[PDB]
Amino acid sequence: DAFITNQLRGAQNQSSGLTTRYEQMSKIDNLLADKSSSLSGSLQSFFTSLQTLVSNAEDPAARQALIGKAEGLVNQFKTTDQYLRDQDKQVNIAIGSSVAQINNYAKQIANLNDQISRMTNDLLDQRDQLVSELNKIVGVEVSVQDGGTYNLTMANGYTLVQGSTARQLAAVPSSADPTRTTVAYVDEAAGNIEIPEKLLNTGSLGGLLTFRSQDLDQTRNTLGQLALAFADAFNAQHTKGYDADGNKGKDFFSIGSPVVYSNSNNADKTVSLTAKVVDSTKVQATDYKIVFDGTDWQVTRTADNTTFTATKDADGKLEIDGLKVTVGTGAQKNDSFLLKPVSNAIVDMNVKVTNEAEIAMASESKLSDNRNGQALLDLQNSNVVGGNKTFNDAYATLVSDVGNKTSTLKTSSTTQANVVKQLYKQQQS
Repeated sequence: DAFITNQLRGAQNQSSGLTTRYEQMSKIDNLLADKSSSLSGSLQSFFTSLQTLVSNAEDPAARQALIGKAEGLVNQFKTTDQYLRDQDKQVNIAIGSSVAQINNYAKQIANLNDQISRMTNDLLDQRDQLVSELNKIVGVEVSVQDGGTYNLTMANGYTLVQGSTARQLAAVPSSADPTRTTVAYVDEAAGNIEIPEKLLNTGSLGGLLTFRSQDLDQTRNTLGQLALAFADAFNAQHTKGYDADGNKGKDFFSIGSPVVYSNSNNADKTVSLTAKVVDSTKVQATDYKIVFDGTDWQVTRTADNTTFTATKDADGKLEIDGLKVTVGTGAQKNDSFLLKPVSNAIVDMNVKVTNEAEIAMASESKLSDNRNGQALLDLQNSNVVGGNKTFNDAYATLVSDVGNKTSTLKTSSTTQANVVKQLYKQQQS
């Protein structure tokens, strides 16, 4: 029977995690499966309108339609990204709610431990039920002391319940990222001690953490990379053309720039890094943990965990996947920084060419010629996203990848939920 309860608890914990991640991932899936919004469609519409234009580069109506489609493309990028941003905010709130529930359960369990210790059937049951509900949120190991009192210990060793004593966790901004809520344990003297997420990868809390870092962040970076690569390559080409009044074409799109967060554990909080894109086709869909080891800068890509020592250019700027990172002065050993090259790409994206006449369809100044227009339409068949995918290939793959990860989690979660029901039955009888 003891073994039975344990196995059941283990399975509920696993199930809570899978189910949470499946649920959150299904939101990303549904957002992307909708063809009535697909960036593939907004992109095709943009390119179709562009092909229409390439045929009669002089037609102001066709020029104006292109602008309309450029606006819709950017608006579709922004709509999708903002939904992902709203989901991130919900994850952060859910983390806080999880911590509050955990704290609550822990105090309840400690008080029950106390009541029980004084009598020493229903209190034993009430405690067991509370323990199982807590273990659904975050994994805890039960141990019992003489007198029959329960200890509840987390994977990192934090004693959430020590007989009559309950301890608490706290939802706090992560040290690496001020916009990110994470979890800490509470030391009486030192305050909040952050727990690395890898140690909270159990239960619904672990499902939220895993979804955010492995699914949500990556979706946002892949979408961001696409918008960036598209914006920069279209702009680069547009500016080599000449508009209807014979003037040099200008940047057609605005795009958000890289952002870098200085770890709050750093020696001097005023030390910052900045990053700028210098080759959009080498920009990756990842963030970067960059650590100054006293001599060199060690970089770890969040997307694939690959690492490397950064080389510096003549100016002493770090050279990272199509970016240059300015470090300045003040860096101490073990100082850490989180570079996000594309996460704000979309929120600051906009159409700069408002005037139908300002579209640069010509290769030569009129001072008809649709050569540059054809160069822009050819971008559709070019591998400018990460150096190896076209715009269409990059979105399609994201859609596909999310869809597949979703279906798989659906299977795992249904299976695990069934395991829970089967074990519970075998327990009741």
